[PDB]
This record gives sequence, structure tokens and C-alpha cells, in this order.
Amino acid sequence: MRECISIHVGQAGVQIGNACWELYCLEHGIQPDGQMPSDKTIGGGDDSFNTFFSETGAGKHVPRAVFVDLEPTVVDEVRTGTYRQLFHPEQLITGKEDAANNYARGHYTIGKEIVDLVLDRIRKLADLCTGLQGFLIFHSFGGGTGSGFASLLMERLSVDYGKKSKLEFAIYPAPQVSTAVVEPYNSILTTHTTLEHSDCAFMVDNEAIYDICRRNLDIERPTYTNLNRLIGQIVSSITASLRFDGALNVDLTEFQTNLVPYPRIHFPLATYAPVISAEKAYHEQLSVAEITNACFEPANQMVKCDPRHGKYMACCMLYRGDVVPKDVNAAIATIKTKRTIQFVDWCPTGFKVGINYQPPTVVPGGDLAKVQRAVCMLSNTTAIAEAWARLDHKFDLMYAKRAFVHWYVGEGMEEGEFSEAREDLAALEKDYEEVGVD
Amino acid sequence: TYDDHYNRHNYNPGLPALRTWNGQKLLWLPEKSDFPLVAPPTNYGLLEQ
Amino acid sequence: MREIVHLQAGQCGNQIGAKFWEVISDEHGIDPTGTYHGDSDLQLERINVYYNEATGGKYVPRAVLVDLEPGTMDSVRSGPFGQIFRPDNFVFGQSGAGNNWAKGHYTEGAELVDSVLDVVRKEAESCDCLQGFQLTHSLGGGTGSGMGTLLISKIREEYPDRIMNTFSVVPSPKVSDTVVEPYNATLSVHQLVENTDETYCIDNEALYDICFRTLKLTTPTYGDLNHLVSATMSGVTTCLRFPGQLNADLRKLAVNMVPFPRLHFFMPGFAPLTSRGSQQYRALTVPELTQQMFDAKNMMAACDPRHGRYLTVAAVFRGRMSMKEVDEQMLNVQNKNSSYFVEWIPNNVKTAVCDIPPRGLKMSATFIGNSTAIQELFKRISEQFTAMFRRKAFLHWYTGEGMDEMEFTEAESNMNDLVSEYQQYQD
Amino acid sequence: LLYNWEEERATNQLDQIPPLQDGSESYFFRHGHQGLLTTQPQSPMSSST
Ligand SMILES: Nc1nc2c(ncn2[C@@H]2O[C@H](COP(=O)(O)OP(=O)(O)OP(=O)(O)O)[C@@H](O)[C@H]2O)c(=O)[nH]1
Ligand SMILES: Nc1nc2c(ncn2[C@@H]2O[C@H](COP(=O)(O)OP(=O)(O)OP(=O)(O)O)[C@@H](O)[C@H]2O)c(=O)[nH]1
Repeated sequence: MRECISIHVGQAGVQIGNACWELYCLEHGIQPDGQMPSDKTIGGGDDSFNTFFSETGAGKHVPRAVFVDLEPTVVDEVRTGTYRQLFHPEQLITGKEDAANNYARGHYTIGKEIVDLVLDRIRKLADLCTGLQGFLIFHSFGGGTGSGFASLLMERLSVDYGKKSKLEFAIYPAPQVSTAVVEPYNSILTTHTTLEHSDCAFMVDNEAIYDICRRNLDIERPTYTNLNRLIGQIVSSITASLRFDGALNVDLTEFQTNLVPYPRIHFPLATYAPVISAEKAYHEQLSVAEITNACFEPANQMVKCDPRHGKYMACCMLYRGDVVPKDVNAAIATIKTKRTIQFVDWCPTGFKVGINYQPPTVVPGGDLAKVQRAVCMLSNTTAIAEAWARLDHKFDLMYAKRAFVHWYVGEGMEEGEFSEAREDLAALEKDYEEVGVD
Repeated sequence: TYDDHYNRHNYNPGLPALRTWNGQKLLWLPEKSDFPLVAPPTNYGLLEQ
Repeated sequence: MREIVHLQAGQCGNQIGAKFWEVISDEHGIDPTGTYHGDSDLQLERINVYYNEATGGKYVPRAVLVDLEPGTMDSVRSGPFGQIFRPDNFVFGQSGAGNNWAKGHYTEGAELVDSVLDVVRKEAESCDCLQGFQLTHSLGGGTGSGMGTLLISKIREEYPDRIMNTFSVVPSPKVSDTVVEPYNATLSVHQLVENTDETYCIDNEALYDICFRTLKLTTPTYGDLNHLVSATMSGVTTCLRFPGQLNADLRKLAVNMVPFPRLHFFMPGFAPLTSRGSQQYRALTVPELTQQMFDAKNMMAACDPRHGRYLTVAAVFRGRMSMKEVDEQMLNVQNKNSSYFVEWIPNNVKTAVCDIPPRGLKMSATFIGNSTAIQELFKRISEQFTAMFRRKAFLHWYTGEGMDEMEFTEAESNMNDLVSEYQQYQD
Repeated sequence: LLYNWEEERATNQLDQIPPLQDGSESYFFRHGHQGLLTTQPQSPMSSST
């Protein structure tokens, strides 16, 4: 039926998956034990969880996700958490050695002996699955263990399974903030390896997520819990169509076909409109008009891209909550009449609308608003090439002085692959203005 | 930190709406810079066994 | 006796047929449980045109629902009348469409066309003698366009002697939601004009304007829109099911409506649309029905035929009228705008009068039209097709499926021939 | 009186099926309402041909 498998690689990529399942267990009312109250929802595993959980005759909801990590610190810590009884022990794939922020080390040194093990997990998850539309990969570009290990497995899952979708989600590198100068090494390495295999790569940057907090949420000192809550809300919003229904029901396959215009470039941008504080929700009103203004307001994008420096191709708005087509179709028509939003003349229409009746809910101990009407804005624009333009002039200098190469050439690697990525990259920019040029 | 935010469900004796028009920054503030510190932190069952 | 079997196709037609069939049940007075509350002899007599008999006085609808996505089918089954639809009539697949025209036309349909053909022929053997078939779907719908085009083609050689009625809703011209929608429409319409003989064109934007005009209720439900189209399709079917000196056969209507074979597209027209206070402020009289019947605002189909002229007009009146008022009213409009018709055909009106009023109102009518108002439609899609075919956007999918710009060349070329055609006959 | 006053006040008395939960009017009226017919419930039995 309508199910998918979620993947969580990198110890920074696992707490985000932890929060999402925590967020996910609320709307279905999942008790931490693993069972509902005396209310009858258990069976062979066929209800709203069947797309997310596996609550068999045993009665315990089994999430259809696998947590893989190379360092046992965090994974054992969450193995001592609150829902660890829910979690299947050995799909919390732990590791005994790290990749040391090296793409190749996680891609070559240790990834070989572990992928076969997780290959057993996925097939034994594949056999129990029925329709399995696609995959949900949580990772990071500057992955100490996210980068290298994911790259090998996505190669392996691509070659054996090329008939289904693969959905990619990684934190985009901070353009001006760097916790590691080796991040440009592995990040472009990951991109050039993934461009010909990845289906839909979705990125995000924390700085503007931080910038949002003290702008409208008015939080000058948030925490990851808030950060993980926001992204968990994002994936929850896109996965509600699997959970519930709406005026029309959309799917990732529609997302794939309609969002990516041309091969290679498959990197749209998400956004959430009713990002507002609780108090602001109280003494104000939300409607399609202003949130449509807010969703297309440039400062509301978590990626430091300026739309007037680029041009628009696609816009996917997923309206979750109580909306009517009347104001929605009228409001977007006004947007089509707006002059500043410069869609490319190639696409007369670039709007993929999704309506869902279920109101977006709050989380206990949370910080979001009491949303009646929400929308997720999956859009792709040409103002993103500056990010790769930023990366290369960072990369071109450091490669010219070939710093830290002794580490990578010391562990058996060479410069030819490093050479590939730069013209591979240069191919990406040169195409971007080619499609950018009308 | 995981125990606090996830397991302990954060600070109980705190007043929920401890965030409103303040002094220097005359706006929503006095919510959390203190953070919980109380209650048995290191008391899971595997230690005693 | 002469009957009709319905096909519920596409995911929009899933709402349509759901609304289409419940009105008929409400019109004929059968309870949701299926035990007909015997209330009108004439509907008791003429329910066999559309419904067969099960045990216990249960009129089984002779309709087929087709889809790929279970959830939509679960919803309609969990609807007020899912029990009256048969689990046998629920044929579907295990795959997701992707809103792809080709996958539903070559990939997924291949293992489903066999099943649906067996079901319909089993239903065909169940009934005695058909006028033909009617289909609820959309031309811009991903799976609906893929399925029907395959199905209409197959049923053409199966029974080329019947009525192949098609009821497709045109997506919104301003925004199509689906970006590849013009490709799906252009692909579909190529087979449609070859296979179809009748086509109803319905657009959502006009209905939104209609709601702004007479409904005046700001926020409707899409089912309420389905109520509007179902009422129109009910009226065009009231001719067959009800007595009265009106000739009801669609062939009787089609030959009076089709001057040249390539004329398949037709526009609907309905009768009194009423606002909040005007129910008790309306003197429902044949002049004001006729005036409102011929109102460009009352139109709902595609776009104003004011831009062009009128080839064939056919209106069916449902109520307690007389031959004289309908006669003079046509004379009135004939004198009102004579030149707006074409000199090719004078007196191109085709009137039928149903003496059986609907349940809820007495004086009512339905109109079917064939005017020079479709040029803008395929002209509109022409620029969209050329612009996206200018640089081959979103094309690797269909080549990956196994399609090519081969097919698109003649598809628009067939479409372009229609452009000059509607131009040539009128201009 | 706001924009669209008269009928909105008048319709609630003729529309005697109001939901009680907040915002559930769309959930309640998802199937629809009674707009295309007279307020009276029954006009059958008319053996008028
Ligand atoms: N995805 C994610 N990233 C985070 C989080 N917190 C911080 N980050 C950033 O994400 C990066 C994580 O990348 P890596 O350090 O390579 O993670 P890894 O590949 O699993 O291996 P390690 O080096 O052991 O962490 C860090 O440099 C942080 O800047 C988080 O909670 N989730
Ligand atoms: N059921 C339904 N369809 C709608 C509605 N509004 C617009 N539509 C359109 O009606 C079209 C016809 O549906 P189908 O023919 O079943 O489409 P499909 O082949 O299943 O694939 P899609 O077009 O992607 O849905 C869809 O493409 C929708 O775009 C609505 O409110 N309900």
C-alpha cells in the first residue's frame, strides 16, 4: 500500500529522526510503552500507522525507520531513552569506530563491512512492506559520518532498486559558518557522487532557522529541540497526505515529476508559512492572503538565497488545514499578477497545490503556534547557484594549496577524484545559467 | 540534556507564561536561561543491578 | 429494453459519479440501504434504464468505478451510498499513478484493461440492449485520461454501434495545477476526437464565477460543484427515464446536434439558478426562464460564445409547460439576435419538453450547445504546448516510459487542424 | 452587519444542523448543504401527468 522507509545516517542525523518519531507518535496517540489504551486499533497491522508503524498481532507499533551511526555514544544514549522499547534494537545500527569527518573513511574503510548488515535489514523490511513508494534519507552534507557512509549505501540501494523513489534531506552547509574546514572536501564529493543517482535532494540551513526564532517566534536562545521540532513539523506536513486525506491527495511521485524540471538539478527549497509565536496567534488572525504574502516573502526562506537575484521555476504549496479553493485560487491568481516574482517564461504554470483537511496540531512542551491553516512551500529557483559559487572559490584556493590532502592521500586516496568534482561542479553552474538564460 | 528535554519533559516548578513584557528588553523574555538542574539524574535500573 | 451502463473514471469522476448516483437515488426515492420506497410509478417503471434488480427490492446501479489509489475508493465506499455500489464494481490496481498520462496508457493500464473489460462485458451480458455508454472523468486528469482513452478505444471495436457519451471536466485555464497537464490533455484529445462522438466540456473557474453570481455563498464544497453538474446530467437523462412528448434518444439528439462528424464537443446549459431571497421573489414564468436560460452569465461551460456565433442549439424543458410558449420564446430570441447565428443553418434550435417536473421545483430546463466558443480553448492550449515543446520541458519521463516527440507532432497537428476547422466553417 | 449580512444571519435558523466543535463547519458540511431545493422536505406523491 502507501508506505515508505525512513533512513537516518550520521549522529547529527539521528536526533532529528528521534524528534520526528516523537512528533509522529503524538498525532496517533502512541503511548511510550508501544500499545494504545483498551481502544481497538491493533490487528494484522492495518491502520494509519501501517504507512508509518508496524503494529502487528504483537501489538507494538514498529517504526519503519533504521538509525545508523558510527559512534555508540548517542545511539546507546537514546537506546536508554523513553521509546527505546518501541525501537527494534539492531535497526539502531551502532558503530564502534568513526569516519573522522573523512568521506572516504566512512565510504571505504568501514562502510563495506556494515552495508551488508544494513542490507539484510532493508530487505527484511522490504519483504514485510507492500507498496513502499520510496525512501526517506536523513543525512548531512558536512557529515563526519553522514557524508561517506550514506554515499556508498545510496549507490547500493540505487543499483539493486532503481524502480522506486529516493527522497533526500540534508542540512545544507552554512555559507559563512564552518565548524570544519574539511567540510568543503566531503560536501562537493558527496554532491558529485549523488547528482547522477539522487532523486530529490532537499536542503536546509540552520542560521536562518535561527534567524526565524528571534524574528517572529521571538526566541533569542532556542535549542535543537526547537530546531528538530521545526524540521519534524516540515516532514510531518509533507507526510500528512499519507496519514490522512484532503480535497485532493498528492504523492512524492507527483512531487518528483512536477518539481524537477530537467535532470541533474533536483534541488528545490521548502518553506513553512505560519511560523509565528503563540501569543501573536492569540490576538491576531491567519488567512490564506497574508500567509501567501509571508510564504513568498524573501526573508522567510531558511536558505540564504535572494529570489530577485534569481528566477522562479516551480512552487509547490501543500495547504494543510481548513481552506477553501475560492480564496486559494484567487490569492494565487493575485500572486501570478505580481511583478516582483519573476517566474521563467518557460513555465506559464508552476503551482502544485495540495489540500489536506487535518489541522496542524501543537506538541506538548512545544513552542509552535495553534495552526488552523498551514502550507508547505516546495519551490526551486535559480538564485541558488551563488551557494555553489561560494563553495568553489572557497574550494579553488584551498585545493590550489592542497591542505589536508596528506590525510586523504595517506589513507589511500588521490587527487583525480578531487579533480572530477570541480568540473563536475563547473558543469552544475554552467548549466544553471544556461537554464537561467531564456 | 536528552533526559531533561525528552524524558523529564522539562522544568515542572516553572511558571508556564513566564514570558511577557519585561524591563530592559520590554518584551517577552523571562522564560528560560536558568534551565533545570534538579532531580535524580543518574538513577536507571542497570546501575543498581 | 434500451439501457445505459456508466463508467466512473479518473479521480475527479470518483467524486462526480458519487454525487451523480446519489442524486438519482434521491430523485427516485430509494433509501441508502437500498430498499426502494415505492413512491412514483413512472420512476418505478423506468429505473431499469439505469438500474438492475437485486433481491429485496434493491436497485443495483449499473456503473463501474475504476481507479488505482485505494484511499479514494475507501472514501466513496464509506460514503452515504457506498453500500449500493458493488465490491464487484471495484476494480483497481496496486500502483501509484504519478499523475502520468503514459503510465496509465501503456504501463499500468496493461494489466488492468483485461480486468475492466471482463467486468463490463459481464455487466453487458447482465443487461439486454444498450443505447450506449457514458463516462465521467477528466481530460486533464492523470489516470483518467490514460484509462478512458485506452478504454474508449477498446470499446469502439467491441461495440461500434452504440452511444459513446463522454463527460470530461476541463481544468482551470488560468492555473492547471499540474504543469504537465497540457501534455496530458493534448495526448488525450488526439484519441478523443477519433473515438468519441459526444463530449461535454466543463470548467471549474466558471462554476466559481457561478458561485459568485447566484450561489452567493462564498465558500462551497467541491461536492456542491458536483451537485451542479449532476443536476445538469440528471436533466439530460430525465428525457429517457421520463414520459412526455419529447424525443429522448441521444442518437435522436446527436443527429440534430452534429452537422459534421468531427463535431463532438458540446457545452451544457441549465435552468433557474436562484439566490437567497429570490426563491420567494421569483415568478417562475417561461419568459424569465428563457431569459435566464439564454444568459451569458448563466453559462458555465468554457467561455462566452459572444466571441463567436451559434451553430446548433438544443434545449430540453422539464415541467408543466405547453407547446405555445416554447414556440414563441424561440421566435422571440430568433428575432432578438438573428445575425448571431450562422447563415449556414437557420432555425437550428432543437426543442424537447419533459412533462415530469423535478423533485423540488416544477419549471426547469437543460440546454446543450454547439457554438464557436471553443477556438480560444485549444488556441490557449496551443501556446502552452508550443512553449513547453519549444524546449522540451519535463520530457525525460515519457522517454523513460518510452514515448517520443514523434507522438506530440501529430497530436498538435491534429489539434491545429481543428483550429482552422472551427475557423473555416464559421469564418 | 458586515459584508454579506442578511442571508448569513437568516441562514442559521433555516440551517438547523450546526456543529458544536470549533471550526468543524467544513467538517460537518464537507458532504454539503441543502441549497438547490426548497426548505420543505417532501414534494412526492404528485400523480400529475
Ligand atoms: N543533521 C544535524 N546536524 C547537526 C545537528 N547539530 C549540529 N549539526 C551540524 O551538523 C554537522 C554534523 O556532521 P558530522 O559531524 O560529520 O556528523 P557525522 O558524519 O555523523 O560524524 P561525526 O563527526 O562523529 O558527528 C555538525 O558539524 C554540525 O555543524 C543536528 O542535530 N542534526
Ligand atoms: N476528485 C477531485 N478531482 C479534482 C478536484 N479538483 C480538481 N480535480 C482535478 O480533476 C482531475 C481528474 O482526476 P483523474 O482523472 O482521476 O486524475 P488521475 O488520472 O487520477 O491523476 P491526477 O490528475 O494527478 O489526479 C485531477 O487531475 C484533478 O486535478 C476535486 O476537488 N476532486
